[PDB]
Amino acid sequence: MKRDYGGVGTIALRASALLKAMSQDIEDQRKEFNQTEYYQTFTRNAVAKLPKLSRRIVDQAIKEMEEDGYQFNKKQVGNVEQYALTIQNVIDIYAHRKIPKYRDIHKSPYVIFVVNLSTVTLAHALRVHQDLLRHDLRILVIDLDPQASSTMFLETAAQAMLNNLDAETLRKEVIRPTIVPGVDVIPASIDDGFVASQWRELVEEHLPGQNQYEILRRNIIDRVADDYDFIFIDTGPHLDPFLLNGLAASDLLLTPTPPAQVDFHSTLKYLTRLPEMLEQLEEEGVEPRLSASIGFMSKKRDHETSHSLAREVYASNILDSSEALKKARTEAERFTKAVFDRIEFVRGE
Amino acid sequence: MKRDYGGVGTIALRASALLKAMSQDIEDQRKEFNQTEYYQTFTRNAVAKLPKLSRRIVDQAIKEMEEDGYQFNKKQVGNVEQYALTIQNVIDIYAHRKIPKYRDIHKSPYVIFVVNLSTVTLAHALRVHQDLLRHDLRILVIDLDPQASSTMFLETAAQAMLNNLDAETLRKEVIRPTIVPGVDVIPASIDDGFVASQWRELVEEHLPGQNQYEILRRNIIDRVADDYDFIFIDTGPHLDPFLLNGLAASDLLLTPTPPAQVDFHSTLKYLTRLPEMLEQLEEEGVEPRLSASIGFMSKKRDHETSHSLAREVYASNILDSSEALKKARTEAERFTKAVFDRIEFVRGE
Ligand SMILES: [Mg+2]
Ligand SMILES: [Mg+2]
Repeated sequence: MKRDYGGVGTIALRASALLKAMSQDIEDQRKEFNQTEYYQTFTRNAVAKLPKLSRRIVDQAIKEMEEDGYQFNKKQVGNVEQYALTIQNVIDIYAHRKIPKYRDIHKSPYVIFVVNLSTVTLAHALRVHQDLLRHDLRILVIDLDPQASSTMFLETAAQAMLNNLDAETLRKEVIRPTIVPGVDVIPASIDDGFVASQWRELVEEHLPGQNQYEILRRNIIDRVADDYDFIFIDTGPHLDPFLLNGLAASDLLLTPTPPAQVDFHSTLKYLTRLPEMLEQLEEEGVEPRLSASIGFMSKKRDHETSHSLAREVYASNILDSSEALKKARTEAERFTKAVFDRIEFVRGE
Repeated sequence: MKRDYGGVGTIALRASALLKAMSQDIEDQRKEFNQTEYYQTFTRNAVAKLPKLSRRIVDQAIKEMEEDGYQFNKKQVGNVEQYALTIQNVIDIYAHRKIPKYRDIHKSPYVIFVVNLSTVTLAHALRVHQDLLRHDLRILVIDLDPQASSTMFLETAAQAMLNNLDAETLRKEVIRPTIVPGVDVIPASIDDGFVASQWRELVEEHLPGQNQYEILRRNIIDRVADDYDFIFIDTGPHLDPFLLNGLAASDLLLTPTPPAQVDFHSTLKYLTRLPEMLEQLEEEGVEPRLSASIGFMSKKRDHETSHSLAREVYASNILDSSEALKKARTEAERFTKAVFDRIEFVRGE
């Protein structure tokens, strides 16, 4: 309440009022998802081209499945009904053919910490990758950064951590569905800034006797453990309690390294500070779950020079990646399967 | 200390070691300052074209000044020594002509809070603006964000706030000089993240009896008060103690509003949250100094639509701005003098 500071309130009132001007913008979000174009159609020959399958596996499965009930997807082109198999169609075929799902080879939840200085987009990528469907992946993305991941949609992760909810509530009330059926998101908000700020205090008041850095693991990860193969944690750079919760609940650090000689140094400085961050956990008497790290490149002088530099710092934990649709989409795909293979590499080995 | 988490330490050690690969990059910073090109040369006719001056004012001052000692700057082109007046030359002329400096009309330190979601660049702009030299501005930029402003150079602001230093130490040890002689910077670091995190705690231990939100004002602003006309505060979005210190020590909120319909909403959400932030100060028993706000545009569908929207929310506190050198440089200049005029407008009125 004073004069023009009593006017910041004025701009605020008008800002929230124009935020209602937003329904006109929600339809713009679909303009961004229309570019994703994901309702891939699969011709029986393509499916037969997939891993562990063949023109004869597809046909036997299709016939067999068709017979006990199952109804595959079809399109009516011209006057003929061609088969257009969906991701679930292909996924069920692998199940009919009895190929083991990822959840049949690996004990529940592998947690990944993504270094922010894109994530849901990676999660979507891993789920719908041709040579990866056989795994039937279940991925959840936890948003502990007051901004981006919540973009993919039709109670924040911070709130849920404090509300101390049970698996049934998390499953049916907090965890929200993304545009891709296999990937789920627990959203973030600006308002998480206030929680991140008064964390320990709020912890002591609502979660008595619980360690302030085991709360991500305790109240979410562990309660949704049998539900997801991969769990990606998205946080800001700046934050520390929320950033520390991610470092204590994750198994693998995933560090994306920018080509710009400008950003390459930011990342380098960031990475140079993680040890001190782990020590704060150690001081609280909590063991970090970290057991593996991976770093890659993206995106002319800088790029070409940065890639050869990352090898120096990441050593054996470095990867590759990026005319536009044909070429790039492909380059991207190759990256995804690269990331998956590395996780598999560092995991059950 | 465990296994591959005991390997994050490994990457860190190698990262800091490649950060020494940096002297090779410091010379790259000048590649960015060589584009600024600031050692403007002034021909006597140009100077005569400036405000409150004329071919006869310049000549009388030059002659007069030259006579009692003063030595103006000159260049040796071909075989003739033309006059190339510097910013100080023009500044001293106005002083000889007895035109009042900004520090002669306004009581010391007007503090500005810049909303981050560029600052030093604005400070440099205001200082060296042709029609603004007559003011002989003294500007300081406080960095309370773990990143950007420190870019312009040849003890962080966070540390100085805790060290509780006196004006002589701040003047001669913490405040560093920018590339432009009139603008000074108090740098930030990644390490401010740890301080921002354990603020109240650290405050209570090192600054007993001092209010945790009056520390920016108390330990820096007030001790450098007679030294600067404008003081810009640069902070992150995320931070809260450091962000609250800025809101309690500033007179004017300067909000730059992005054209992208994507970012325009981020800003809108941000602005919609300032009131709650002021209340936290109110709760600590501290009165915010905020007394004026200003918002502008920058940078095709979004832009053209956003500008007409900003008028709706900012009302009377909105401004204008942005082939490339001629046209743009000009457009930029016009913006700067626009910003100055608005500050003057909201100030002594
Ligand atoms: Mg423990
Ligand atoms: Mg007070």
